Amino acid sequence: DPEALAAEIGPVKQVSLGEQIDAALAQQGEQLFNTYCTACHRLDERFIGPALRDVTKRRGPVYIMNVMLNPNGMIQRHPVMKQLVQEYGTMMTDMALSEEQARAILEYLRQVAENQ
Ligand code: HEC
Repeated sequence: DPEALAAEIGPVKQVSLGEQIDAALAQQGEQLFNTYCTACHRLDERFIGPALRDVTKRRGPVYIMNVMLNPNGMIQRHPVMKQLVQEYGTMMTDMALSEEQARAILEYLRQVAENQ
């Protein structure tokens, strides 16, 4: 169970989502994605790392939060991230992100999956 494994690696164990996307939180997330993530990721194609538009359809939220917050631990202990390092070659590394920043980015990722 890859989401169970992500929760065991940490740091995040659980997330709170409302019934709908919080649009202001998603906008904050967009800005933070530009700042932290666009250097290596696109929404609709591979780049330095994988395409992200549908990551919330493919992966659980605790996985996505812990890749952002603890990419080194995820690469060391989570089989999906380890396979992606074999595929992509370069590594995602610590960005000194806080949980609230990562939760905003996750909100943005939920939004772009809806935008299609
Ligand atoms: C280049 C230096 C990176 C930065 C900046 C960010 N990511 Fe990344 N990410 C990168 C690669 C090369 C990979 C594959 C694994 C590896 O380390 O080689 C990834 C992977 C992800 C994943 C997993 C995707 C999956 O299909 O499971 C996610 C969810 C992810 N990256 C998210 C993400 C976000 C939100 C970023 C900004 C906070 C971010 N990454 C930065 C390379 C790079």
